[PDB]
Amino acid sequence: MTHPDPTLFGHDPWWLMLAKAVAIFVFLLLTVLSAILIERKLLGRMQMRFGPNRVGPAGLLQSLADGIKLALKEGLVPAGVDKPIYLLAPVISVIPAFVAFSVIPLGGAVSVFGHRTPLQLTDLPVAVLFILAATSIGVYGIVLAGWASGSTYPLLGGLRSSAQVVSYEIAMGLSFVAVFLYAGTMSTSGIVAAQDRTWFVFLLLPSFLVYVVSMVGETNRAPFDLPEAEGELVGGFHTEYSSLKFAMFMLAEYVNMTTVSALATTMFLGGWHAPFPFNLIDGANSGWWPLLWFTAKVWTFMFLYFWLRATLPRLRYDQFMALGWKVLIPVSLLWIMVVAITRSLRQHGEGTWAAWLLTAAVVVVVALIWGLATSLRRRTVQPPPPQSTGAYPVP
Amino acid sequence: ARTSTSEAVVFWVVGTVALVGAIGVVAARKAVYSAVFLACTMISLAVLYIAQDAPFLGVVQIVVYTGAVMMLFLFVLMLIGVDLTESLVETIKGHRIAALIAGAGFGILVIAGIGNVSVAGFSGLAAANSGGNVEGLAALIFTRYLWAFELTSALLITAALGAMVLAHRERFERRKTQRELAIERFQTGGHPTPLPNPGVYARHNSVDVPARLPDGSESPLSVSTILP
Amino acid sequence: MALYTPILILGAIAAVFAVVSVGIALVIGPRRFNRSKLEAYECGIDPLPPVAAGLTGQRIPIRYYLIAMLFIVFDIEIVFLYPWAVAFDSLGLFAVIEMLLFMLTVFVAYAYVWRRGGLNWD
Amino acid sequence: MNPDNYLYLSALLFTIGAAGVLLRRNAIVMFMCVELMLNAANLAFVNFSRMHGQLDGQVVAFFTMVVAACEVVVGLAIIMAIFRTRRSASVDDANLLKH
Amino acid sequence: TPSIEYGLLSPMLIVFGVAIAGVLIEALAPRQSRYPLQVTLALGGLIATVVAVVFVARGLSGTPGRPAVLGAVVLDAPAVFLQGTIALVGILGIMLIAERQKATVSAGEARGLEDFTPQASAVAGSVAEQLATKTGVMQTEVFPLTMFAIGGMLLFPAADDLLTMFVALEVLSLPLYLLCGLARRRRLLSQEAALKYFLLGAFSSAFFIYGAAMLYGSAGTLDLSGIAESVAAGSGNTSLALLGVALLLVGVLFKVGAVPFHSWIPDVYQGAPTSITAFMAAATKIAAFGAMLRIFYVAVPALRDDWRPVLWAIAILTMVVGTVTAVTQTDVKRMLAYSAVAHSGFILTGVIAANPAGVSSTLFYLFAYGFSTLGAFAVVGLIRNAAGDEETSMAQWAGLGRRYPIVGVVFSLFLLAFAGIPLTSGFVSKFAVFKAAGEGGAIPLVIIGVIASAVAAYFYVRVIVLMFFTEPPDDAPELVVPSGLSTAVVTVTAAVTFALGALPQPLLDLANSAETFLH
Repeated sequence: MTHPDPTLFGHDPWWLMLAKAVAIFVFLLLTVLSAILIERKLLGRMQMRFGPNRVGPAGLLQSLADGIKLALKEGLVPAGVDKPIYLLAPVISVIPAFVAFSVIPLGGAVSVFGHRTPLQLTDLPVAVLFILAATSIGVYGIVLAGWASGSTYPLLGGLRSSAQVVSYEIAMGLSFVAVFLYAGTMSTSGIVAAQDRTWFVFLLLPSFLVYVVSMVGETNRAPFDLPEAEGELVGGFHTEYSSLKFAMFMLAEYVNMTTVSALATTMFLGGWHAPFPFNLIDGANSGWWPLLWFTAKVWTFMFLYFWLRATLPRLRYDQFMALGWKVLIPVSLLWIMVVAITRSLRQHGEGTWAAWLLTAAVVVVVALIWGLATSLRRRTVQPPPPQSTGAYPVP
Repeated sequence: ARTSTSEAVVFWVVGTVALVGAIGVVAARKAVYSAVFLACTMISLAVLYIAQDAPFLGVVQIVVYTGAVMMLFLFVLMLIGVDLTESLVETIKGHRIAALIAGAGFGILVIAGIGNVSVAGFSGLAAANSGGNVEGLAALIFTRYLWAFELTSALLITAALGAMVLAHRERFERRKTQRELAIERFQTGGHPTPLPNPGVYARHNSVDVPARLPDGSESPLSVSTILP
Repeated sequence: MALYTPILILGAIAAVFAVVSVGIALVIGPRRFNRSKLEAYECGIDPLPPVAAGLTGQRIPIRYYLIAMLFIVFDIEIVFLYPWAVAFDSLGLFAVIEMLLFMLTVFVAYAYVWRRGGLNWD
Repeated sequence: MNPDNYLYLSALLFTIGAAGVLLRRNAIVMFMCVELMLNAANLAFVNFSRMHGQLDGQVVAFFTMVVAACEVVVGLAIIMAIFRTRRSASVDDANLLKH
Repeated sequence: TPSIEYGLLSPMLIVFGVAIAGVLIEALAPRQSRYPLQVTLALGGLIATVVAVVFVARGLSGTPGRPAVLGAVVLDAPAVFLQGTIALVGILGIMLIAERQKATVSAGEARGLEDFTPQASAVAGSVAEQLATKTGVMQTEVFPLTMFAIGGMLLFPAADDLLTMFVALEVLSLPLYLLCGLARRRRLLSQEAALKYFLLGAFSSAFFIYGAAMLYGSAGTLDLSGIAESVAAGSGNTSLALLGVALLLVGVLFKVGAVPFHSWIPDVYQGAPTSITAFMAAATKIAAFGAMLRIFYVAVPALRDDWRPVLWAIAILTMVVGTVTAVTQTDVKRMLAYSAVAHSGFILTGVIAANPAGVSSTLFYLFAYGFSTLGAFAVVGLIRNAAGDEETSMAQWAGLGRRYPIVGVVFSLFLLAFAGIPLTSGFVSKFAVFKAAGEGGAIPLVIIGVIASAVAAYFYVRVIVLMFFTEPPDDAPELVVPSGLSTAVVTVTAAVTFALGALPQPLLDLANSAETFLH
C-alpha cells in the first residue's frame, strides 16, 4: 500500500536501531575491505596474475594491512594548504558516503530479539533522492580536497571532479524518473516491492543503462576516473594527501561504489528478491536469504566496476561531459517521454499502439546514437598544405 | 504552539549552522569560503525543511543547491581567483555603516512585524502529508499551479538564451585547434622550435628560472613571459 | 522524528569515525618537520617562488562554463519530474499532457543550445 | 520550541542576505547573497505551509528554487559578458552610469 | 480533471507559443533566414495576440471576468485592457527592435539600427566584434527573449495568485536583464546597465517573494481573492498581512520606479539599447502597475487605512525627487528616465485613490504614457552623432528641430504630453489620475503633483528650447531613419498621443468599463 510501510519502519527501539546502524557500518567496512581485496585479485586474474596472495592466508589481510599501514603512516599537512578545509574535505567525502546507505534495503522484514523490523536501517518517502543528495554532498569532499591542497595537480583533480558532476548528475537524476513511474514511489522498499512481478532492469533497460553509466561517473571509477587520473595528474585531487586522509578518500570512493551498486540493485535488479534459479525455492525471499541475494547482486555490480577498470582506458573529461549531455541526458529524457506515453496509453487500453511506439522509439534511438558514434564522429579529413620546410614527395 | 524537543534541538543546532553559514557568506574574505558557507547554509535549510514535514523539498534543496554551489565555486575560480583574499575595505565612504544600520533596522522591523503568529494556531501538517508528501506536491503542482509550472519552462528557456547570447563565444573567436596550431607555416614546432626550458641551477630548478646564454645573460625565451 | 533518527545515528557513527580517522592520521605514525616535505608537490621540481601571479593569485578558466550554467537550470528543472513520476497514476491524462508540453519546451531549449554549439568546448 | 522561531531565522537569513548584497563587491558573492534571501523566503513559506496544514507553501518554495537557479544563471551570463571585457567581476567597477 | 480556459488564456498562449517557436527557429533555421522568420513570427504572433485580446474582451461582455486555470489567472476587464495595451506596445517595440542598418555598400546590415551588438559575447571593440559587424551577423535570439518578456508582462496584471505573479515577474525580468546588455554602441554602459538591473531586480524580487511568504502566512492562501477574504474576515494575523504588503510593495515599486527604488531606472535606461529602453519603459511600467492595481484593489483593499499613508509618501517622493532630479539633467535619455520615475509617481497618485475612478484613470494613464514614452525613446534612438552613436548629450540637440522640423515637432509633442499640456494624451491622463485621487480624499497629493508637474515642465521645455530656439552647432547630429518600421512606430505613437489628447473619450469609455476587478 503506502511505502515506507508504517507497520514496519519507525518502530525499532533505540537499542535495535542503534544495533542496525552499527551492523550497517560494519557491513560497509567489511564490504570495502572485501571490495579492495577482491578487486585486486580479480584484476590479477583478468591480467593473468594472482594479485595479493601472500599477506595473510591467501592474501586475506592485504586490505587490512594497507589500512593499518596508512594509519601507521605520517599524517601530512603540507604548507600552503587551506588547513581547515583541507582537513575537512576527507570528512565531507566520508560522512555522506555512509549516510546514503541508511536507506538501502538489504532484505525484507525479519524478527530479531522479539521485534519485527526491516532488514534495512530505515526508509524514507524520498529515499532514492536522499541517496542522490548524500552522494552529491560527497563530491564536495573531492572538490574541496583538490582545491585546498594549494597545488596545481590537486586543483586540476578537483576541477575535473566538478566537471564530472556536471556530466553525470543530471543523467543520474533523470534515470530515477522511469523507476518512479513504474514503482509509483520514491521509497526504496516500495521500489523493491513494485518489482515483485518483474525486475525493472528488463522493463526500464534504457534507464538502467543511463543509470549504470552515471554510476561509474559518480564513483570516479574507470573508464571515467577523471578526478584521480593517475596517468595524467599524478594523484589528482588526493595528491598532497597521505595516511588516513587518503585512506578515507578511497574508503569514500568504495563506499560510494557499494551504495550506488546497491541502489542499482534496489531500483532495477529487484533489490533483495532471489534470482530465477532460486526464486522457485520456498523461503528464499524470506528470512536472512534476501541478504545473501542482495549481496550477490551488489557484488555483480562491483565485478562490473572491476571489469570496466581492467578493460577500458579513461576518457577525457570533456568527452565524458559530451557523453553525458549529448547522449545520456537526451536518451534519458526521450525515454522518460516514451515511458510516460506508453503507460498512459496502456492505462487507456491503447495496447498495440504502445507496443509499437516503444519499439519504434528505441529503434530510432539506437540508430541515432549510432550516428553520433559513427556519423557525427567522421573518420575522414583532408590533407594539410605544405610550407617552407620543403616537404618530400608523398606516395 | 510548541514542537517536539527533538525538533527544537534540530532547529537550534542546524539553524545555528545556517546562520553562521550566511554570516560566513557575507563575511568570508575568500570567495571559495563564501561558496562553502553557502553550501552549509543550503544543506542546513534542507535539514530544517525535512524537520518541518517537507522531506521532498529538503532533499531537492540538497541536490540542486549542491549542484548550484558547485557551479558558483567553479565561477569563483574562473572570475575571482582560486585563493584570492578580498580586502572587504569599504570603498564607498560611509557605505559600510549605512548598510549595516539599514540591514539591522530592516531585520528588527521584520521580526517585530512577524511577532507571535503560531500562537494563533498551528495545524499539524500530518493531514496533508497523509497519502505522501510527494503525492500532495504533485497534486497541487499540476492542478492548482500548472500555469506556474509551465512558466518555469519559459524561465529555463530565457536562462538558456541568455547563456547562449552573453556567455557563448562563436566562430570569430574560437580557439585554434591543436591541428590548426601545428599547421602554421609549421609554427608550433619549427617557429621558435619548442622554447628553451627554464634554466636548471643548483639550488634553483623552478620554471621561473631563466636559462643561461653562452654570454652569461639570461635567455628571455627560457622563462614564460607571464612569469614575473 | 522516526524514519530519520536511524539516519542521525548512522551519521553520528560516520562522523565520529571520520573525525577520529583524521585525528589518528595526525596523531599516529611518525612526524618530522621538513620544509621540502611540506611544500607543494610539483613532480619533484622546486615549487614556484611563493609570490602570487597567474594561478593561485589568479583565476583558472573553465571552458565548459556554458554547460555549467545550463546544468544549473536543467538540474533545477528536471526535479519537477519526480513528484510527477510518483503521482503519475493518480494525476491522469491531463498531467501527462502538461508534463509532455513542459518536456517539449525543455527539449526546445536543449536543441537550441546543442545545435548552436552550446555543448561545445569541454 | 515555538514554531515561529523558524520565521525569525528566515528574517535573519534574508536580512543577512540583504546586507551581503550591500557589503560585497564580488558579483558571485552577490549571487550567493541573493540565493540566501530567496532561501530565507523558502523557509518562511515552508513554516507557514506547516502552520496552515497544506503544501502550497512548499510548492511555492520549489518554484522559488527554480527562479533562484534561473536568476543565478542569468546573472552569471551577464557577469561573464562584463568580465570578458573588463577582466573584473566587481559590481563597483560598473560605475560609468552616474548622476 | 482541471478545466483549462484556453479561450481566456489564448492571450499569453499565442505569445508563449510564439516565443517557443522563435527559439525553435534559432535552433534549426539557417542563419540567412533567421531574421525574416523571427520578425515575421514575432510581429504576427503579437498581432494575433491583439486579436485574441479583443475576442476575449467580447467574451467578457457578459460575466465580469472569470478564472482560467483553477485560480492563478483571472481575465477581468482591467486585466484584458492591460493585456491589450501590452500587446500593442510589444508590437511597436518589436518593430523598433527589428530595425536594421539603413543601408550600406555591403549587404551585411545586422539589426544594428536597433542597437544590438552582432555578438554580445564578443569583447567590446575586439577584433572579433569588428569581424562580426563586418560579416553582418546578428543575434536574433533577441526576438524570442522579447516575446518571453511580453509573455511575462502579459501575465503579470492577470496573475490572480501570489505564486503566479512572482513567476510572471521573474519571466519578464530575466529577458530584460539579458536585453539591457546587448547594445551595439557604448557596450560598456550597456553591460553596466544590465548588471545593475540584474542585481537590483533580483534584490527586489527577493523582497517580493518574502512579502508573498508573509501574506501567505497571514492568510494561509495565495489567491488574491482568498487573501482579501482572510484580511476582511479578520481571520488572518493582520501583522504578517501588513508586513507582506510592504515587502510586496517593495518589488512592485522597484518595477515601476518609485524614489526609494528608482535609482536603477536612470542608469538602465541610459545604458540599455535605445529600442529595448523604449519598449521596456512602457511595457514594464504597465505590467507592474497592473499588478499593483490588482494587489491594492483585489488582494488587500481592507487594509487601505494601513497602506494608504505609505503610498502617499512614496507618491510624494516619486513626484518630487523624480522631477527635481530631472531639472539639472544634461542627458536626454537620462532625463526621460527621471521623467518615467515622476510619471510612476503620478500613476501611484491615481492608484492611491482606491476607487473605480482610480482604476480607470490608472489604466488610461498607462496606455497613453506607454505610447508616449515608447515614441519619445524611439525618436531619441534616431539622433546619431558623427561617430554613429546615439547622440544623447542634450546640449548637442541644439537646433535639432531647426534641421528636422518633422521629428522636432514630434518630439516636442511627446515632451508636452509628458509635461501634461492640454490637447495631449498626457494631460487627459494626468487629469484622470488627479481626479481619481481628489475623489478619493487625496487632494493634497493632487496639489503636490501639480507643483511637481510645474517643476517638470521646465526640463521638458528646455529640450524644445534647444531643439527650436537655438542655432544648430557645427557638429550637430543627424537623423538616421533608418527604415520603414521606425518611421511607422514614431508616426503611430505621435498620432495616438495627439488623438488621445484631442479625442480621449474613445478608450476612456474602455477604461471606464475596466473599473472593476473580479474578486
